[PDB]
Parts: sequence; C-alpha cells; structure tokens
Amino acid sequence: STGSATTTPIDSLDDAYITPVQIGTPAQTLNLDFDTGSSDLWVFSSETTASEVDGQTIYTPSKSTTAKLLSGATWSISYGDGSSSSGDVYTDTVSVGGLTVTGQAVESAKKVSSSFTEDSTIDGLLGLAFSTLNTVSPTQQKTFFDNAKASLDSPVFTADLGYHAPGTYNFGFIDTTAYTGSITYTAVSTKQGFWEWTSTGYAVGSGTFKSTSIDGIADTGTTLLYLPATVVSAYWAQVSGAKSSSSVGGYVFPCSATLPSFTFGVGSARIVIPGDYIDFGPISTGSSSCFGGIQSSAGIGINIFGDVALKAAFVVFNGATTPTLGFASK
Repeated sequence: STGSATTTPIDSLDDAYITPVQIGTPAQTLNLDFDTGSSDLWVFSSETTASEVDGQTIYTPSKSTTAKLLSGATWSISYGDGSSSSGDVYTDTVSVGGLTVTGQAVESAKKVSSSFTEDSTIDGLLGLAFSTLNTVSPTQQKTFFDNAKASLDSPVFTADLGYHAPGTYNFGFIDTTAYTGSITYTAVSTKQGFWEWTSTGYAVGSGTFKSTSIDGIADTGTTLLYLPATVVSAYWAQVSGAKSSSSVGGYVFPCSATLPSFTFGVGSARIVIPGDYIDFGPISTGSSSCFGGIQSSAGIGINIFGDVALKAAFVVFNGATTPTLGFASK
C-alpha cells in the first residue's frame, strides 16, 4: 500500500505545516502537524479542557464506532520549545492520504499548554520519530509509520515541504518526479530515538565549503535550523547589521537585507538553502528588525535540521531494518 497527502503552511512564514488526517468511523478530519522529532499522535478532543480549546477541530471518540478506550493508558509530553500536553488514549482507524492503519493509538488531550491553545490551525501532532520515544504509559505505543510499515510497498516515507507553498508527505514510495538529480543517502543513529545523522559541512553564500561533521536531527516539527554557534556566527557575519539579541532570543537582522544562501553537506552532496528561506519577518508587527531562520543550538543540546533546511530538499526517511536518510535537491 501507499499514501500521499498534501501538507500546507499554517501561515505566511511557514511556521509549521498541517496535513489532513482521517480518524474514526465515520471519518473525522483533523489537521495535524507531522513531526519527525516526536512519536506521539495526539489530538484536541471532546475531552480537552474547554478553556484550552480556541478554534481547533476536535476528535470526539464517542462519535466513532471504531474507537476503543485503551484502558489505563495515559500520556504526557513536553516539547523542546517548552510546550506540553497530556491525556488518555483510544485506539481507532487512522488514514493519511489513502493509507489506513487500524488500531492506531490516538492520544486524546485532556490538557494542552497555552502555545497549543493559541494556535487555532493545529489540531494535534502526528509523530514520525522512532516509537521508542512514544510517551504512552504503561504500555508504549507505536507511531503511524511503525504500524503501517509492514503493509507499505517500501518501508519509507518522504517529506517534500514547500517554501511559502504546499508540499507532500508520501508513505510507501519514492516519487522520482519530485526531485532533481540523485538522492544521497546517509547513516542514521536511532540511539536517541530521532532521525539523527551527520552533515559533512557547510558553506555561506558563495563561500568555500567547510568540511566538518555536524551531528543533528531531521525534524519536520521544528521551524528553524539550529546549528553550532561557530557556524551560525559565520553565517550572520555576512549580513550587515545582523546581531544576536538576548531580548529577542536569537539572531535578528535588518529587514532591508538581502540574505545569503546556506549550504549543508550530505555525504559528498550539497543542499542549498536560498537566502529568502532564512527570513522569518519582523520580530513584531511593523518592526524593521527581522528574525533569522538560522539560530544557535547552544543550550538545546542537539543540532536540529528543521523546516528551514528540510524544505530545501526532498527528504527520504528510510525505515528499513537499518534506517537511513536520503536528501535530494528539487
């Protein structure tokens, strides 16, 4: 089997991407944030504290004839950005782009933190990291991909995120019309539960490539590109007036700037992030100070190849017995 679904930016900055997901019988369609950096499929629901719902579409398991309470199971998650959610668990039928999993753990939120409430466009998360990170207790649950894997034509999914435009998540096949050149595959460590890999280096604009190993994760659920402070300083030094602002919480630059590209290595291959992808707009409405899309990972504890990086590529998440990651230009 295969599945194919369009993923759409939530706003004009590509702060995140939502993908429609069918849950239950009859289908209840929720727009979920597909997150290769976590492993819980959780939704706003009829159980979510009323004051914590503001515009989201909710899953109502009592209206689904295939929903079953997973008795005794609870979940609780905190994300790298300080946001969190928790609740109980149902199993139900979940379909993405025509690909159906029966008995999927659908984690129903009883509580969500303010950041989730405040984002009316995201109805929940669909985790696509390794199931070892799933938070359900006392019986850990599998991700949608892990459940679908055996049935898929090939044990892969691909992320093709758009810049200020829709893109595609495919399951079970590689669309050879969706990228240019060849796909370069690179090794993955699953030891921390992430799609963790090692970039071979970087270049800033038209500058010479610096060969250097950068361990990091491919994370569709993180907006920006978080890299070592040395790398980030080298980038922003090429933008007149750019600076790290403690008050804003990262590098800002004059909105009048033309940003240089940023290249990252995948083996002997190179992925070029155009400068415009690195512009996240005024820090506040009407400001002439703009927020940078490349930021320091210092104090995160890990480098993160988030949407800024991933949207410059066609990305294969290969879930074969020995997982790997593939990157192509597009």
